[PDB]
Order: sequence, then C-alpha cells, then structure tokens
Amino acid sequence: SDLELHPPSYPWSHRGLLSSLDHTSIRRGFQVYKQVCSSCHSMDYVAYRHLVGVCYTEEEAKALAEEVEVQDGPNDDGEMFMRPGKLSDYFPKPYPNPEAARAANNGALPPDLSYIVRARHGGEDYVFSLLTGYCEPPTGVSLREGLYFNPYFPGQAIGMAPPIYTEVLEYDDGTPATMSQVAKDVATFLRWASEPEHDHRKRMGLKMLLMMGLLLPLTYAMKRHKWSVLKSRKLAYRPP
Amino acid sequence: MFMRPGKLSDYFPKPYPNPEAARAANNGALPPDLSYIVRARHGGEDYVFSLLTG
Amino acid sequence: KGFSYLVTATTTVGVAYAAKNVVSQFVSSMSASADVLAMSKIEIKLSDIPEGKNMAFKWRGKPLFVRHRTKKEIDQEAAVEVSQLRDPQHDLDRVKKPEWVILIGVCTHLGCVPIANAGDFGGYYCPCHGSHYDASGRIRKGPAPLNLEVPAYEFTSDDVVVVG
Amino acid sequence: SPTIPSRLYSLLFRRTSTFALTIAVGALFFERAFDQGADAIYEHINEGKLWKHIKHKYEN
Amino acid sequence: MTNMRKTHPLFKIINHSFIDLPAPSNISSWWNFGSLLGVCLMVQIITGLFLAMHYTSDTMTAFSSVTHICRDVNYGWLIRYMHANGASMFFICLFLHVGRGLYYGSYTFMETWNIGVLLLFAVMATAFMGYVLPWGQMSFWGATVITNLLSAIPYIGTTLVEWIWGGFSVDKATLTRFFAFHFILPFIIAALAIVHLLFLHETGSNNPTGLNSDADKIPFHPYYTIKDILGILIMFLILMTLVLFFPDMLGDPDNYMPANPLNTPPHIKPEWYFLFAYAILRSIPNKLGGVLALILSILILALMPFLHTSKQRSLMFRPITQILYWILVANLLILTWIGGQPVEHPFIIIGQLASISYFSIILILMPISGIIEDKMLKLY
Amino acid sequence: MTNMRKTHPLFKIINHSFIDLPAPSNISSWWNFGSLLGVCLMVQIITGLFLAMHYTSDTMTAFSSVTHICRDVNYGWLIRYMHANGASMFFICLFLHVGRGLYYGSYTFMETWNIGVLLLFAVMATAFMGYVLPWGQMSFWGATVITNLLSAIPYIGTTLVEWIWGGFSVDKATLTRFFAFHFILPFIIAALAIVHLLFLHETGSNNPTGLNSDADKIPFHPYYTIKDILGILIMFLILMTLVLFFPDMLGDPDNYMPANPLNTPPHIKPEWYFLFAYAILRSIPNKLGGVLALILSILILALMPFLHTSKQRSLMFRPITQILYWILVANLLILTWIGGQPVEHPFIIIGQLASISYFSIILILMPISGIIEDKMLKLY
Amino acid sequence: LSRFLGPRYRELARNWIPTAGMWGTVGAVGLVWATDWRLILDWVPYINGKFK
Amino acid sequence: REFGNLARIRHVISYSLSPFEQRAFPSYFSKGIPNVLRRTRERILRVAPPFVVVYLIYTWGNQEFEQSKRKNPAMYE
Ligand SMILES: CCCCCCCCCCCCCCCCCC(=O)OC[C@H](COP(=O)(O)OCCN)OC(=O)CCCCCCCCCCCCCCCCC
Ligand code: HEC
Ligand code: HEM
Ligand code: HEM
Ligand code: HEM
Ligand code: HEM
Ligand code: FES
Repeated sequence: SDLELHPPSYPWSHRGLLSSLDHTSIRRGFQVYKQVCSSCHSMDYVAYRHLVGVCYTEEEAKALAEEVEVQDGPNDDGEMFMRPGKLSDYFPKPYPNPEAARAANNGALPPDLSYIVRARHGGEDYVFSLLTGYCEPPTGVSLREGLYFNPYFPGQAIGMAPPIYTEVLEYDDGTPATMSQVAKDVATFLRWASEPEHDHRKRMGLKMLLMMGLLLPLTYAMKRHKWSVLKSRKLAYRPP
Repeated sequence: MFMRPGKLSDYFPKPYPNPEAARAANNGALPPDLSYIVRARHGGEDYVFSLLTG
Repeated sequence: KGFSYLVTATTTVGVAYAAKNVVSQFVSSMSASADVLAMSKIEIKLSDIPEGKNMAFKWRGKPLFVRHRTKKEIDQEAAVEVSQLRDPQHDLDRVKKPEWVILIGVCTHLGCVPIANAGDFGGYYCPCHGSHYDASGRIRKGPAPLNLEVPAYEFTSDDVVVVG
Repeated sequence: SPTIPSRLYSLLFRRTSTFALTIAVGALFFERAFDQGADAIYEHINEGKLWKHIKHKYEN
Repeated sequence: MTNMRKTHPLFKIINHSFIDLPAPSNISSWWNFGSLLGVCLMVQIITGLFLAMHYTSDTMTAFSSVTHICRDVNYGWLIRYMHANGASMFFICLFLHVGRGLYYGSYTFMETWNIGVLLLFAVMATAFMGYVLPWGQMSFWGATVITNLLSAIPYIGTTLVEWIWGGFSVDKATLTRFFAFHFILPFIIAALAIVHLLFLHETGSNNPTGLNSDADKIPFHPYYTIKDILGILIMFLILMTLVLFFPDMLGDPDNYMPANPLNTPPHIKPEWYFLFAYAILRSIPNKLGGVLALILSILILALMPFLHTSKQRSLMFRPITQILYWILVANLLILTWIGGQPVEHPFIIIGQLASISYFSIILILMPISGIIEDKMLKLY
Repeated sequence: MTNMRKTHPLFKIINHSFIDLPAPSNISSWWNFGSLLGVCLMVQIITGLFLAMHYTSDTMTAFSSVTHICRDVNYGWLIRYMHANGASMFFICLFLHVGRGLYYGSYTFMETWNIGVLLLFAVMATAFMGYVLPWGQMSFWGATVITNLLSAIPYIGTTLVEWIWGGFSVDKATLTRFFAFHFILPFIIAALAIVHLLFLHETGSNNPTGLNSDADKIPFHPYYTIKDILGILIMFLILMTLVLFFPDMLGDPDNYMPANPLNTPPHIKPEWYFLFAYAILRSIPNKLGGVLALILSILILALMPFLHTSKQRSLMFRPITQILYWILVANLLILTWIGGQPVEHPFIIIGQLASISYFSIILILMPISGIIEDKMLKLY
Repeated sequence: LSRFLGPRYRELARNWIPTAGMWGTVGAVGLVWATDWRLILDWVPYINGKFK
Repeated sequence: REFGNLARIRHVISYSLSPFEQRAFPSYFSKGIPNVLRRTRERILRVAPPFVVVYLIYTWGNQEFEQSKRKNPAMYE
C-alpha cells in the first residue's frame, strides 16, 4: 500500500528549543545498541573518542573499547592480526561487505545507524514508532517468511523481527528495561549519534538569541539616530 | 572473494599484497614499482641499462 | 552625547565579541581535528625491535626511531663527554632505559629526519645537509643547531611502552 | 552634579583613543560576564541532564 | 594638503562608488537585498573555502569526508550547516531582489538587468553543483535527472551529456569536475557582480516611487551604511537561528545517506527553487518541450524589459498590476508547492494551470493591465 | 549617432585602459613581460582548472590521481606538463619583470612596486603549495622543510606550524588545505593584478630612457597589440618546446615516486625558482636569522624606492650602476647554483660570500655608485 | 632627512605622544583580548578565573 | 592623461608613409647586422665579465668538490 503512517510527535526531553539531550538516556541507549543492535547494524562514524565526555568517562570508554577486538596491520611478516581496540578505533562493523549483510539477513540490507535519524522522516519519532509498532498483520494481507508487519515502515513489510521486548537487556543503573523504555533510550542514543553537536549547538543558539536580542535594539537605535536628521527634516517652497 | 581470468581493464598484478610482505619475503629491501622508475632515477634508461649490465 | 555614544559603545562591544568568537571558531576549524588528537597517543610498541636495530613509527605525527642500544654503543656514549658537545647532554639524562632508546627524527636546521644506520658516529645521519649524530642523539659534525629531541615516554612491564 | 552618562562622556567617550580603550576593556568584561550568564541559564534550563551534572556518579 | 579620499586612486574609486555615492533617500528595506546578496556571497566564499580545506572530492570518500567535517573538525558542523542554510538564504535574497526589480520597474536598466539574469544563471548552476557535492542519494539522483534533461536536446544532447558526465553516468569524473566547477564559479559570480554594480553605477539607483530622485539625494554614508549594517544583522539573525535551531528545515533527509546507483528514492525533491524549476518542467508532457519551458521560465526575466508598455515605471501607483504581480507571486508559491508534492491528481492539473497562469500573466496580462491603467488615467 | 567604443561604459573602460591607452613609443621587448605574465596567469588558470577537474586531493589518491591524469585521461599528461612548465615560465617572466623594474627605474611608482612585491609573495606561495600538491617524496619533504623554516620563529612558530599543518605533521589535512589554497589564491593574484594595472594606469608607463615620454606617445593598439601577440607566440614557442621535447629537465625525478615519510631523500632541494632564497638561508647559520634573511631578501624589493640616490631614473646612462647590476644578476645565478648544490666544501663559503655580496650590492654599493655617478656628471 | 628635526616638529611629536601611546595600549589590550594570553590574563583579578 | 593633452609640442613636423607603400624588411641583414654589432660593442664590456667570473668560480667549485670527494692517500705507514 502506497499510504504510509505518519509517526506521532513524542514529547522528548530534547524536543524543546533550548533543551539538550539526557546523557543518562544516551548512555543507556548506547548499551542497548551494544547488546542488541550492534550484531546487525553497522556504525561507521561513531567512535569511542566521541563517546568520551558525553555519556561515558575516559577510563570506562577505554575499557569498553578494549573489550572488543579490532583487526590491524600489516604485521612484521606482512599479515593482519587481532589487537584490543582503543579510543581512536571506530565501532566494529558486523559484516565486511553489504553482500554478507544481505546474505545473513535474507536479502535485506541493514543501513548504517549513524545518520538514520537525520535520514528518515520523523527522525527519533520514526525510530520509536518503528520499534514499538510491531503487530500482527490485518486480515487481507499475507507476508512471506523473513517479512514482518510494521505500519510505520513504508511498504508495511520490514525485514526485521521485533528486536526489543521486556527485559531484553540489563541496565547498569537498575532502571526497569521495559520495551518502551528501551526504545526511548535507543532513540535518544541514535539522535545523539546522528547529531553529536546537539548540546553545543543549542548552547550557542541561546548565546546567539541573547546577544542578538541585545544588539538589534541597539543597532536599530544607531540607525534611527543617524537617520533622525532626515526623518525630522522639514521642507518649504518659497517661489517669488 | 574469488579468482577470475584477467580482462583488459585489469592492471599488472602485484606479487606482494603489502610492501611489508615484500620486504619480509625479499630480505628487507623493497623493490620499487617500475611505473615511473625511468622518470624517477637520474639517468633514466641509461641508469637502468648500466645497473643491469654493471 | 554621552548617552548616544554609550549606545554606540555597547553596540561596538557586542559586535567585537561576536567577531572574536567567529574568527576564533574558524581558526579552531583550521587547527587539528579530533581524530588527529586521538591518534597522538601511542599504543604498545611491543618487542618486535631486533637487537641493535631501529624501528620507525609515527609519534606525535613525526617519524620516531626506537633503537635497541647495544652495550658497546652505551659504553661509547658514556665515554663521550657531556661538556665536549655544543649543548649539555648526557646519555643517562637523555635515555631513562638504556636497553631501548626512543627519539624523534626532527633535525634542528630544516626539520628533516635522519637516515637510519648511517653516519660517521655510529648513530644517525641527516641527509638533507649531512649531519652525524651519535647513539645519544647529540650532534657531532653537521649544521644542526640543537640536539635531537627525545619524546616523553612511560614504560609499563617490559612488553608495554607508551610515547607522546 | 554631573550624571552617569555625563561622567562617561567627560572621562572616556570624548577622546577616540580612550573610547576604543573602554570598548576593548568592556569587550573583555562583557565577554566573560555574558559567558557566565549564558552558561548559568543553560545548565539551569538543562539541570540534571548534562555530562557535567551526571559526571560525579562515574568519576569517583 | 589635499584630500586623500578623492586623490588616492583606489580611495577615489571607493569614494565615488560607496562613500559619496548619490542615492535616493526614500528606498525601503527591499534595497538592502543587493548588499545582503554580496555579504552572503562573501560568507559562502569563506565558508566553502574552509569546507574545501577539509573536503575531498572522490566517490568512496566524499560522504566520509563530509561526515569527518561534521564530527572530527572543530565547528565543522557549524561551517557546513552555515554553507547549506546560507545557500538557502542566498536564494531567498536573490528572489526578493528579483521581486524588487519586477515591482519597482528596475528592469528598465537593461544592461544591469541582463547581467543580473547572468548572475542568476551562475548562482543556480553553482548551487546545483554544490548540492551534488556531498554525494548523497538525492544529490546523485538529482544530478542524473538534470543531466537527462540536458540530454533531451535533439542531435546534440546524448553526446553532450556523455561529455558532461565524463563517461556514461554520474561517477567519479562527474563528481570531481563538479567540485572544480563549483569551487571556481562564485569567482566568476563576483567578477560579474562587479560588472553588475558598474552597470548600476552608470545610471544610479532606483527609488520606490519610480520618479526622478535627483531632487532629493543623500550620500551612501552613513545612512545606507548603517541601514545596510542593520539589514546584515537581521539576515544573520535569520540565517543563524536557522543553522542553530532548524538545520534540516530547508534541507533533505535522503541526502544524509550514501549514494546508491541501484537503489532510488521514491521521490526526487530537490531544494525549493529547484522544486519550482522541476514543477515548470513537469507541467507539459514532453522532454524538449519541458526543457524549453524551464529555459523560457528563467529567460522570461530577460524578456521582461521589452514587455513594459506602461507610462509609469513603478507599481506604487498602479493598483491593477499590483494585483497581477501578487497573483504572480502567488502562483510562484503554488508552483513551488507542486514541485514539492508528488505526481498524482490534482497536483498535475494544478501544475499546468499554475504554469499557464504564470506564463500568461507575464506575457499577456501585464502589458494589457498597463494599457488598461493608462486608459483609465487618460494616458491611452 | 554616438561613438560606442567611448560611450558604452564597459567599452569605454576597455578603450581607455587598453585600446586608446597612451603608451611610450620606444619601449623595448622587456615591456612585453607584463602581458606575458598576464597570459601565463590565464594559462595557469585554465590548465590548473582542468587538472583540479581531474585531480583528487587525498594522500591515498593524490599520486594515483596524478598518474590517472597522465595516462588514462585524454592528453592530461599534456595538461600537467603545460601547467608545470607554465609555472616555470611564469617565474622566468617574473624574474625578467623585476629585472626591468630594477634596471629601468620603474620602482619610482611606489604603490605599483609594492603591489607587485606582494603579488610576488602570493605567486611564490601558490607555486610552493602546488608543488606540494602531487604528493611526491621530494614534494612532501620540501613541504616539511619549508614549514619547519617557518617554525624557526620563537614562541609563535611551533603553535603556528601545528596550526598550518592541520595536525602534527604534513598529512591529509595539510594536503587538502594546500589544495584549496592553491586553487583559490591565483584569483587573489588576478585581483591584485587588476589593482597593479590600475595603479600603473594612474601613474603612466615608463620608457627605457627613463625620460618623460609624453612628447612621443602612440596608442596601444595596434602597435603593442601586435608586439604583445608576437611576445605571446615566442612565449608559446619556449613553453611548448619545454613541454613537448624536454618535459623533465626543469623538473625533479624524485617527485615521480610516492611520498615515504620513513625514507628521507638523499639530496633535498626545492624548485629552481626558490634556489637563491634557499641558498642564502643555508648561508646564514641560524634558524631565525636565516628565515629573517629570506624575508628581508624578498622585502628589499619593497625597500628599493628608498635606496634611489641618483638624479637619473633609468640605468641607460649610468654605466657603473649597470656594472653593479650585472654583478648582482651574476650573484643571483651563483645563489641559484649554490642552492642546487649540497652542503659541502666549498659550497658553504661560496654561499656566504654570495649572500654577503648580494646584500652589500643591493643596500650599500648601488647608492654610493649613484652618488659617485652624480658627482662625475657634476650635478652638485 | 632633516625634515623632522626641529622645535615645531619636536613639540608636535610630544603633543602626539599621549595619543599614540594610548592607541598602542588599545592595540595591546585588543590583541590580548583576541588571542587570550595566559601571561597577561592570569594576573587580572577577574578574567583569570575562567581559565582555572 | 588622455591624448587630448599630455605635453606642449611646438614647431615639430613628422612624416610617415603607408605600411602598404613601404617595405616591411628594408635591408634587414645589410643594415641590421651592423646595428646588432654596434649594440654588442656598446654593451659587451659591462655585461659579459660578471658571467665570465660566474663560469670561472663555477668550474672552480665543481673541481674542488670533485677533489674533496677524491680520496687523499694519508694512510701510508
Ligand atoms: C472592486 C473592489 C472595490 C473595493 C472598495 C473598498 C472601499 C473603497 C473606499 C474606501 C477606502 C478603503 C481602503 C482602500 C484601499 C486601497 C484601494 C483598494 O483596495 O482598491 C480595490 C482594489 C484595487 O482596485 P482596482 O485594481 O482598481 O480594481 C479593478 C478591478 N480589478 O481591488 C481589490 O481589492 C480587489 C482585488 C481582487 C483580487 C482577486 C484575485 C482572485 C484570483 C487570485 C489568483 C491567485 C493565483 C492562484 C493560482 C492560479 C493557478 C492555479
Ligand atoms: C538483525 C536482525 C537486526 C537487528 C538486531 C537490528 N536491525 Fe534494523 N534492520 C535490519 C535489517 C535486515 C533491515 C532492513 C529491512 C528492510 O525491510 O529494509 C533493517 C532496517 C532498519 C531501519 C531502516 C528502516 C527504514 O525505513 O529505512 C531502522 C531505522 C532500523 N532497522 C532500526 C533498528 C534499531 C534502532 C535497532 C537496534 C535496536 C535494530 N534495527 C536492530 C536488521 C537488524
Ligand atoms: C549574486 C547576485 C546579485 C548581487 C550580489 C547583486 C548586487 C546588487 C547590488 C549590491 C545592488 C544595489 C542594491 C540595490 O540597488 O537595491 C543591486 C541592484 C540591482 N540588481 Fe542586483 N545583484 C544580484 C543579482 C541580481 C539579479 C538576479 C537581478 C535581476 C533579475 C538583479 C538586478 C538588479 C537591478 C535591476 C538593480 C537596480 C535596483 C535599483 O536601481 O534600485 N541583480 N544588485
Ligand atoms: C567560492 C565559493 C564556494 C565554495 C568554495 C563552495 C564550496 C563547497 C563545498 C566544498 C561543498 C561541499 C561540502 C559539503 O557539502 O559539506 C559545498 C556544498 C554546497 N554548496 Fe558551495 N561553495 C561556494 C559557493 C556556493 C554558493 C554561492 C552557493 C549557492 C548559491 C553554494 C551552494 C552549495 C550547496 C547548496 C551545498 C550543499 C550543502 C549541503 O548539502 O549541506 N555554494 N560548497
Ligand atoms: C605576479 C603577477 C604580475 C602581473 C600579472 C603583472 C602585470 C603587469 C603588467 C601587465 C604590466 C604592464 C607591462 C608594462 O608596462 O611593461 C606591469 C608593469 C609593471 N610591473 Fe608588474 N605584474 C606582476 C608582478 C610584478 C612584480 C613582481 C613587480 C616588481 C617587484 C611588478 C612591478 C611592475 C612595475 C614597476 C611595472 C611598471 C613598468 C613600467 O612602468 O615600465 N609587477 N605589470
Ligand atoms: C587557479 C589556478 C591554479 C590551479 C587550479 C592549479 C591547479 C593545480 C593542480 C590541481 C595541481 C596538481 C596536479 C599535478 O601536479 O599533477 C597543480 C600543480 C602545480 N601547480 Fe598549480 N594551479 C593553479 C595556478 C598555479 C600557478 C599560478 C602556479 C605558479 C606560478 C602553479 C604552480 C604549480 C606547480 C609548480 C605545480 C606542480 C606540478 C608538478 O609538480 O607536476 N599553479 N596545480
Ligand atoms: S636539516 Fe638536518 S642537517 Fe640540516
């Protein structure tokens, strides 16, 4: 069906004009991605050097980097070798080529989840609606194997089974990991991964708003001051 | 990956995948690429002829 | 006139602050990026360096030679006086660990790197203008105005060394 | 009794060099004061969410 | 002792063109848009210069380089979003410039108007090449669409577009040559804008009343200097609040994906003004006809000064042509919205009705409106 | 009817600048080198535009892109060698330009001379960065060398070099930013050449006799039109025989290998047009002293109008100063040869003697020769 | 050469010393404001606090 | 600054022919080679000897560099 379902406008903590992201939610959604979403989707542009100072500290992000292995080379004899990853390394791709991704995911290519919020219309609302909108198909359509109903995906048939559910992972801070909580956390994390400049951009926006609200009346004051001699000028015509 | 017969568009095949393997398999010295070596060595073809016959 | 010039002064202060922030932001964009700062930390150099050999890597961007200093070379550097050079430099002050000595190949005349295992001093030879350096990194014969710099390093257990 | 802008004109604004000097000094002080004010407004409107707010839970 | 401001040659040129330039006193905020366009051109020159300092033009690394600018480069996100939203602001100011000229009869300056049309050509080409530069999905597909439109030309188009492509499709040669052309073209824009200002300076500016403004002239300094500064600040306000609060309001989401020659988006929606061009293309159902329709829809501004049949210059005292002009702005907006919308009913029929209305208003209805106005005012 | 050539604004500007420009009748072939410099500038613009049209600025792909231009692209090898030999002929024309300026007393036009000096700085910077562009071994190593000579400045040099590197050494950021700067800066050169010609038109043109040429002046067209056309044709003879017969004799063989940071070149040297400055900076055995010697050795050209202590303008009737001038030209040839040669005996002492004699002639010997000349002619 | 060595030029010069010196102080404070010198800005009683 | 006025010239008469009436190379060799020889004679002595001593010290530097690279048998014992 060419008709599509417009995702609703959820009231995010970062939805406000001057409101930043919840970094605790960014952290929680990060281990959501790591323990759930990293086995299929790649992350080619987010690194641990971007992880530091936002949601994890430097030592935690370093150890979290060395918990995974990274191929590096060339060797002294001229080969590859596996070494513990560091803060400079990017996030490990699950598959080497998109052909292997389509082979492991029966012909469907999982896109890179580093610009998915800025790439899909609706953004984090679309991601939350996609992850929480899984339901049985209505009477009238039959979907073959490997395809699942989702009214928010265009074409209504998605190559994903529902990835998240109640207690799909264990949060480190003791927050109850319900499906809605997990989806909200991973949507906030995906928003951060798509736009890491969010908090700095909004702080600079507050600075710009205050400075130009200070400057525009003053610049208009100088404009009207220099233009006053014309705007109060009086003309007289005195022919003989 | 797989192997296939070479077409016209293929370049000449490198005998070593990386220069480190070339150095390790040819006792340290790295053989330079002979695509700009006449233009890159002083003397040019004279230097190549003298080096090979000298 | 004081009121009008005060309005003008506050406007000029605001514009000056904005212009300074803009130019500072663009100059910061000119400078090194986050990946370049992240790559300035050196990983483990391991123990692949052979006996009496020098390995060249990328430390602080520049080429860095980590050389296994032989006992004879260390004895020669100790026998070479510190006051006999242009600058006061000793082998023990230059190298904390005498087994392996890590230096940066940045000459003090044109910022060149020296040729590994060459020269008349048994150490390095800068070939841009032909300067000889001993095993301690001090210049003996050449146009180098200063000695070779040694990057700051921290050594863990014997298989782990960090530079930069 | 000279007024406040009267004293500013008599001391600083009449000479152009002193005008530029007080412009630069006010640029320094306004730069820092506005930085403190804007930052304070930012973390008050976003208190409890930033990394500088949740930092102490993992630093120590 | 002599006055250096009229003695020194660079200083006397600056004095005669920007300092003691006699200007009409009554020009409104619509006359700030030329200075806004020049300021935005300089802003894009500097900003894209920094972008090219941090950007590489190669298909497997263009998107990666853009992401590296956004993430690793300090304030590179600010630089790139300034570039994009400033291109949007540049086209806003350009359209308001053209609308000012159309409303106030500034097209009677024939040479200045024709140089302005050339500037519009160069700016649209530059912005198209800049839009294809980040190598997104919509960037690549819009490039293929526009080049196929160029291929609609008979007996030349196929070879011409294989020539422009540097091959048989949009590829590395096309991306690199488009990077070179996009980097270089605003300097031709700046030189031709110097020619634009020279042709304007030969005859002086135009007042909103359309009358002889030599009776009441003021120097450009400090009146229009401080007015232009205020206009620059307002334009910076709009641009910077766009960049720092709505950086994707005027953007495109499908541009944030890597370009795929196999996969295609369900919709091809370029930027606003190219949406207008796409709708005036999609109006009539033939390739060569649509190409000529787009070409005439842009050249119709150059054709405008020959259509002035009225005895009055500006539209300040012409109320019927005011209604026709605002209906023209109305179906400009309508055609932009149709270019945004997909191809179904009633977007089709609204499209060709808007296209016929636009062309008939500019060709037929406006000089007839001027004739009717003159015969009401006993001038015909 | 009107005379369109002198009534049309752009056309009357062109007519007053280049058609009906009153030029001296007796100016020799040394006066063609300004037009040759402009034509070489345009040739560099077009040819480098095609090179950047087919060029990728990334360390993984710079050398491979140059090989792709030279081999795969249709006659892109001819484009590249035209670019390189046109840069070399640009410096040949620049050296003969400043030779005319020094010999014929053309530095009395102080504004024009200073604009030319800063133009020389800009051209040198562009050519250095364009030599960085192909990412050869000697290319990268010369970039490192010249930037460390910039790092010789105390307390500012290290941070400013880390700033201009885009990092910690010469890397991808340095190569890409040098590409952007090298693309863009010839247009600033073109604008400054417009300013150069504007100042020259204000001050008039000089003759080899150094006298007032107003008694005998002829229009620029057709005389100097066909003279400059013949000069362009001879320039194309030299440029094309260098391109098509000896493409590498002014080049560098070590530039035809990929840049290896581990392997240093055995003998490093910049290009032939940097050799005198490189030789003098080798001659002074100090970092800050050497870089200051380079900067002041190019700034003595700006210092030239303050060293004119003669009542005769041109050197046509001043034989002692002609002898000193030809000794000076000989000294620049010695400096070029020494900069080519390595640091061995006796090249150090020859370089120091050459630099000392060069500065002594240009600062001390020439004004004393002029004063002696005036005394011999009994002017006081 | 000897144009600027006389009593009139000397008293013009010493009249212009306070203005030129004040302009030099303006240039110095503007340059240190633009470049943020630690060596100067760590001694003023306010601006040093934000460096920490 | 334009051709309307640049200088005050009085009592000066200039004659010229048409380029279509006079030749383009009138005695190009016979009256041209002595002119080149005259110019060379005028400016040969104040130009050449700097380049002559360039050649001299260039040859001296080359042979002295070659002699320095040449070994010195100071090893007999
Ligand atoms: C006839 C009206 C008389 C009104 C009298 C009011 C009282 C007058 C005395 C008191 C003064 C009150 C204030 C006066 C304000 C200025 C005067 C004024 O408003 O005049 C009426 C105005 C201009 O009158 P005029 O142009 O002479 O009308 C000729 C008929 N065309 O004309 C108008 O306002 C009428 C405008 C109608 C426009 C309709 C447009 C419909 C179609 C729009 C299509 C847009 C494009 C859509 C897409 C197309 C493609 C799909
Ligand atoms: C392996 C089973 C995966 C898991 C775990 C996750 N994703 Fe996925 N994703 C996968 C495939 C095979 C596809 C393509 C399916 C198709 O029909 O095209 C996707 C696609 C997405 C998308 C894109 C949807 C769109 O409209 O373009 C999104 C936004 C998405 N997936 C979200 C997502 C998230 C947030 C995940 C972590 C909780 C996640 N997926 C896990 C494969 C797999
Ligand atoms: C990059 C784009 C452009 C720049 C930088 C530019 C520059 C300028 C400037 C600075 C002015 C003076 C301001 C004013 O008179 O209001 C001006 C006026 C003018 N412009 Fe443009 N212009 C551009 C594009 C155009 C276009 C697209 C057109 C027409 C289709 C045009 C036609 C005119 C005309 C006719 C005037 C005279 C207005 C008058 O006399 O009041 N220009 N231009
Ligand atoms: C000399 C001036 C300019 C230079 C050097 C320049 C350079 C660049 C570069 C390198 C890019 C790609 C970087 C990126 O997209 O992230 C780009 C993008 C772009 N350019 Fe330019 N440009 C210039 C002028 C202009 C002008 C005048 C316009 C429009 C009128 C324009 C419109 C665009 C657009 C729309 C993009 C796409 C931005 C995006 O996709 O987010 N550019 N430019
Ligand atoms: C870099 C690009 C340059 C260009 C495109 C350029 C262009 C020109 C042109 C077209 C002329 C007129 C030709 C003539 O009058 O004989 C000229 C003359 C002149 N140039 Fe340049 N020039 C450049 C660099 C320089 C330099 C490096 C200098 C000196 C350091 C310089 C100083 C002069 C002077 C003094 C004249 C006047 C000659 C006379 O009056 O006879 N220019 N230039
Ligand atoms: C807008 C003007 C120019 C552009 C776009 C341009 C472009 C380029 C490009 C893309 C390259 C690298 C390609 C290659 O070397 O194979 C290059 C190299 C070079 N450029 Fe330019 N250039 C311009 C003007 C100049 C000028 C004015 C000069 C010197 C006066 C110059 C000197 C050089 C030199 C010497 C090289 C080295 C060529 C080689 O080593 O093979 N360029 N240029
Ligand atoms: S750079 Fe090392 S000896 Fe000169």
